[PDB]
Amino acid sequence: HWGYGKHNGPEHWHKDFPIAKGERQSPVDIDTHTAKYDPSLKPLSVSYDQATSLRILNNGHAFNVEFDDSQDKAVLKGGPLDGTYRLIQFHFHWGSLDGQGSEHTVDKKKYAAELHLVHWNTKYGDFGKAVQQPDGLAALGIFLKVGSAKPGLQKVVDVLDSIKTKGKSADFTNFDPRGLLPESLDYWTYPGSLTTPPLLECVTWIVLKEPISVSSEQVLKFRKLNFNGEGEPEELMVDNWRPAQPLKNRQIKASFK
Ligand SMILES: [Zn+2]
Repeated sequence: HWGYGKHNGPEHWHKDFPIAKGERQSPVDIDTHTAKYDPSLKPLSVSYDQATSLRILNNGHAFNVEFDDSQDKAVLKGGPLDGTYRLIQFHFHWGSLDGQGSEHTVDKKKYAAELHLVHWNTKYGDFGKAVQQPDGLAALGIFLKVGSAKPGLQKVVDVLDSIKTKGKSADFTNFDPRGLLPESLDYWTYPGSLTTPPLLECVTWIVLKEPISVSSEQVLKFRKLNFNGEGEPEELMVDNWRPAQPLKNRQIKASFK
């Protein structure tokens, strides 16, 4: 099935998921000189104070930190969004080396990694229903560069040893995702898709301009994870990113001047 390997990687996905060649696929390159400031964007609201993390799972293509989304706790609203979007999980994409790993690019620059906080529109009742709607999901994307350590990431990095292989999970309660945000909430936004199969075109992307810094030691530990299951030939979980897709008939809007 699909993956990031030599023979099942992003260039192959269209065979099982024809929408891979669709009109609003993600990620994209953000051309900073062409993105236009949009005065109509309302302020972004990230309300994570009541966030309830539950578990961390290696799903064979990334690790997801999963949240309790049975009630309105951690929510994203404002910005380009109408209504309320509930946090369900976050995960990362990263490279084999610091010079690649992000999905979105900025003037073709690739960051070492990219964090995705995934939220679904409560007007559709559940995540499964939401992904079938053009405005079903809101994904907050945050770039990672290598430099100083990110204290708020360390609890994540330290549990990775316990979920090395596909299908392993671990209890992961009381994790505060506010510790992963940069100082500024300046952002770019555009209509897009899931970046993994089924690649559904249901996502409003909100990509923050300010990267967070993580340490070499921290990202090194991401790269010790495995795509494979327990006991199988070791394939390091690295370069689990989809490259930039054609922008087509879309405009990227900036929240800032
Ligand atoms: Zn992602």
